[PDB]
Amino acid sequence: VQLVESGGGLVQPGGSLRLSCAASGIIVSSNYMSWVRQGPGKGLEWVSVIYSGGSTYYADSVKARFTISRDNSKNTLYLQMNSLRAEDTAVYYCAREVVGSNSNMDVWGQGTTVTVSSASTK
Amino acid sequence: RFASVYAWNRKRISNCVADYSVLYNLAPFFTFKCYGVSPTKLNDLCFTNVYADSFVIRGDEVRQIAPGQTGNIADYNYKLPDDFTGCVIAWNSNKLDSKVSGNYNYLYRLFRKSNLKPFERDISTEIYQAGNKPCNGVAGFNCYFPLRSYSFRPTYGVGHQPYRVVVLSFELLHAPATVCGPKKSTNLVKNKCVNFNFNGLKGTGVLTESNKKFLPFQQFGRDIADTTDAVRDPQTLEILDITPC
Amino acid sequence: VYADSFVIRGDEVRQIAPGQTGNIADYNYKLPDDFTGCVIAWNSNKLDSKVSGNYNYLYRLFRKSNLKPFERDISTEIYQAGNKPCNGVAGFNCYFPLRSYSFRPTYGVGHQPYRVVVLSFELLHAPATVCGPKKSTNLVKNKCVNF
Amino acid sequence: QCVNLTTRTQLPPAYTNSFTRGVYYPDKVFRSSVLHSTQDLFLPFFSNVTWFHVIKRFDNPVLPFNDGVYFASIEKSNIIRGWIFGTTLDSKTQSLLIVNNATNVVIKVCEFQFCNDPFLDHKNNKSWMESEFRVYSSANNCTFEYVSQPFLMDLEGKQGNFKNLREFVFKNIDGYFKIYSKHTPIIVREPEDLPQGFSALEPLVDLPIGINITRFQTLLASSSGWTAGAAAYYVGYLQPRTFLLKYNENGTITDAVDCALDPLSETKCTLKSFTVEKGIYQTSNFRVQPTESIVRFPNITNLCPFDEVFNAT
Amino acid sequence: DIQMTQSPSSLSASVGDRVTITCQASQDINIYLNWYQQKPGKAPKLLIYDASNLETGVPSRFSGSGSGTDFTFTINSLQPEDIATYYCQQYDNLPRTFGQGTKVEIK
Ligand SMILES: *[C@@H]1O[C@H](CO)[C@@H](O)[C@H](O)[C@H]1NC(C)=O
Ligand SMILES: *[C@@H]1O[C@H](CO)[C@@H](O)[C@H](O)[C@H]1NC(C)=O
Ligand SMILES: *[C@@H]1O[C@H](CO)[C@@H](O)[C@H](O)[C@H]1NC(C)=O
Ligand SMILES: *[C@@H]1O[C@H](CO)[C@@H](O)[C@H](O)[C@H]1NC(C)=O
Ligand SMILES: *[C@@H]1O[C@H](CO)[C@@H](O)[C@H](O)[C@H]1NC(C)=O
Ligand SMILES: *[C@@H]1O[C@H](CO)[C@@H](O)[C@H](O)[C@H]1NC(C)=O
Repeated sequence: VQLVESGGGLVQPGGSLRLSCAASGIIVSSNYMSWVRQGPGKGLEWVSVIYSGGSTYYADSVKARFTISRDNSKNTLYLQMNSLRAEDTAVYYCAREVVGSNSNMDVWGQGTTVTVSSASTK
Repeated sequence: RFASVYAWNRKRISNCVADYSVLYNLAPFFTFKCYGVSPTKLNDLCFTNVYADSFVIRGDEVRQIAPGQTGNIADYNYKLPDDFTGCVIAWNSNKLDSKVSGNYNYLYRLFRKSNLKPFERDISTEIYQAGNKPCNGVAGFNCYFPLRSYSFRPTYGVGHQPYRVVVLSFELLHAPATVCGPKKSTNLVKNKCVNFNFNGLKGTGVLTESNKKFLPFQQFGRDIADTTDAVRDPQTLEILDITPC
Repeated sequence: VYADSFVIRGDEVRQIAPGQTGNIADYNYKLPDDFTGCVIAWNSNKLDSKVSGNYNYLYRLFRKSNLKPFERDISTEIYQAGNKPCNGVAGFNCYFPLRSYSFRPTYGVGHQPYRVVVLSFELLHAPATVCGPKKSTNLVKNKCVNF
Repeated sequence: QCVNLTTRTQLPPAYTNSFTRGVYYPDKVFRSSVLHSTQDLFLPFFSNVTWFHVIKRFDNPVLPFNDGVYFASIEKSNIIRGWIFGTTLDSKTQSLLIVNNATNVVIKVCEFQFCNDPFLDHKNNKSWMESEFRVYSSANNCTFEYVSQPFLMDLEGKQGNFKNLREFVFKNIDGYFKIYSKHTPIIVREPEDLPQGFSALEPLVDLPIGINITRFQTLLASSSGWTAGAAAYYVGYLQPRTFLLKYNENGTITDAVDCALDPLSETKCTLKSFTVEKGIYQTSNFRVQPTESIVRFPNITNLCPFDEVFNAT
Repeated sequence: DIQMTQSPSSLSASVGDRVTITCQASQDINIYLNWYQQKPGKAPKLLIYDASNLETGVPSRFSGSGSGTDFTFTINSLQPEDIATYYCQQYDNLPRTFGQGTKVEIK
């Protein structure tokens, strides 16, 4: 029931990579997935959420820029960006929503500290 | 007690009249937020097979019941078509539905994990199993009961109070039509010029007491020139003659 | 030339045209049957609809009688639904005449605020003050010309 | 709950002629002393109609329905009870049922699974009894329920001496279903080939079903054994025609004349009068109907390159 | 959007003493509200469910209560393994919003 990280590397502004977070047997399509954003020195920010019915709700700050989908059998959630403006030097925490109404299920997942900058690796 | 969210109570009203002024009378002045037809013309524009529902939800979902928007009640419990004709009616029910001790008789489906087509009811009372582990049991981990309850304590504010919504809808598929509401019965006028209107007859003239003898079924009356000249009063069943002025 | 201007909901833009029934075309703004002019309508969702909801635009819903063409009514008094006196109350059968929209971006295309500007003018009766850019020319007498 | 009664001693149905029966009130208009020319569905004058006799010998087959049906029954013992209308009658499509109770007439628009031989008579041999009301397996999807005043009838069963003739006309149009009814007493003449004369049909019921109708079957009234009096009922079909109707001084139809039966009837119809004078009258021209149809087209088989235009790189 | 605010930013003075950490919301919200506990550099964890429940494994002394746009919680005992940040989060009212951040540190 644990979560598997998948991501890394350095990218330039205007480019996007293939964000993925895998599951250890928990269904990803017939469930409630969600990713959030954590910054150095600043607090958490909600990024996106997908319901079991295919309804995608994400923050208006990234309107018409993120595409998210749950794999049919790989148990891995996928997302792709569009038109990075270089403010998302972040760590992306993948998970599912913590509780619908009342449950003891509270598992989380690790995230990769991705960075976006014009200067490449030095 | 209205039906809960999981089973929206069906009620196919037919073979009657149209009256919605009492709906204005139920609650203090509000807005219908009506989608299909403008509210002022619901008394008119009569159709067949008026289609009514009844269920109680929270305040937030009242504005979220609109077609096109998804969620949990609008997605996993009750969804509307994109060509939905008709519109919803909502009012506050703090004084009736809400209970000081906490009324938990109203429950909703939060776990269904399947998109709902418009206009169908699903009753999945059985527990669901998730995580690629066969649960098949009762009160187990990763075995979530899909039916959970609202809380309607009266101390809460607007947005969480119970709202009783009656989603009317109309369909028109050939048919002779059976639901329509008349109104505005007026006083009859004798020996004066009148713009009369009897049973859908439009004309002008002066109405006087007549002498001809009709049949139990015949209503109108026509002269040689093929024009209406005798009309039977719909309410009190005598015969009035029409004369030019 | 004259220029009436207002904002209405999308589904009601059909009622503006000459001779139609409903709340807007009978209680708020009625064009004469014999209209002579134009009508304009362009979606203004971003300009005129606040995200939280703007209540500056109001419409009259209950009124005793209709509106004669091009007539304005700014009165706001309780309207008696029944035989019962209303000395001014919010209770039984006594209701406020006019109500306000709550325009929001999330609403459907039919519920977003359009904008209406109705140009009204009259022709061929009197001296004209405003008209077309067409440049003038010389004047000729006693010669068959196209004037 | 029914059983396969069978034991049907079927005989060819009789053929008689309807002199002038089957004229009803077209519309709800009051007219006095006028000749009105109308165009509607009517039973043609001097038309062939089917006679069914029940005595032993039983007669109740399913019959086609189209453009309305004229039903007649000559009886003294009031044995005919109901009618069944539908298109499949297999608990798949909704069906209509007309049935008279002792003090009710009731109208059933619902999904029925009807029995092979609907009947309630056959009790105690000669004795009657409308038992086995469950001619349908179950009422799955019911839409229209109605109750009103039943029709006139006489108690018990009298053999012979038919003194009551009941005429009904059933017409489906624009979803509406209309039943017009008429009753006449004392028929001393032997019940064959219908009585002679004219009698209008007052409207009785109009009702909004809007369902399909293609065929109907009549309903006649320890599941075997029936030794009772005779019964005769006649059926006829309607075709769209034009009639000329004479309203009397009180607004009751008194004499109707056809328009497409005889040249004399045709000229009576044309002149809007019931009598003609010595002369020559032009009624209508004649023209040969088409025999068949032919089409001539080129012989092309290759498909057009719409795809290339609409799927260009 | 709900303006998510909390005044007591840094309760670093308390070492095993009374803690008055709390959060506020602009609009009126019900108990559909919880918190996360996040050690620097790894994924957060849950302690309270629906503002009235408790995590499966945590000390029993944790008790929080709040209604009417005001949520309060106390941790009177400061065990050394709780030296991290605490975050407030209201949900079920889109968009889902997070608190700016609270600091606690032992001396
Ligand atoms: C008559 O027999 C046939 C064939 O056995 C059967 O399908 C039908 O249901 C029977 N009818 C009744 C009324 O039992
Ligand atoms: C009408 O019935 C008579 C009597 O059986 C028969 O001789 C005649 O052929 C029938 N005509 C038609 C058109 O069926
Ligand atoms: C007639 O209908 C009424 C109402 O359903 C019922 O009470 C009564 O028993 C019926 N009588 C007969 C003879 O069908
Ligand atoms: C008809 O016969 C059945 C059984 O043969 C009997 O139960 C019933 O009473 C009889 N009916 C009458 C009216 O005698
Ligand atoms: C019944 O009538 C409707 C009306 O159009 C038609 O669509 C349908 O095919 C009909 N069904 C049958 C079985 O005749
Ligand atoms: C163009 O190609 C697609 C994919 O094969 C096909 O579905 C479509 O029908 C084609 N266009 C036309 C006009 O056939």
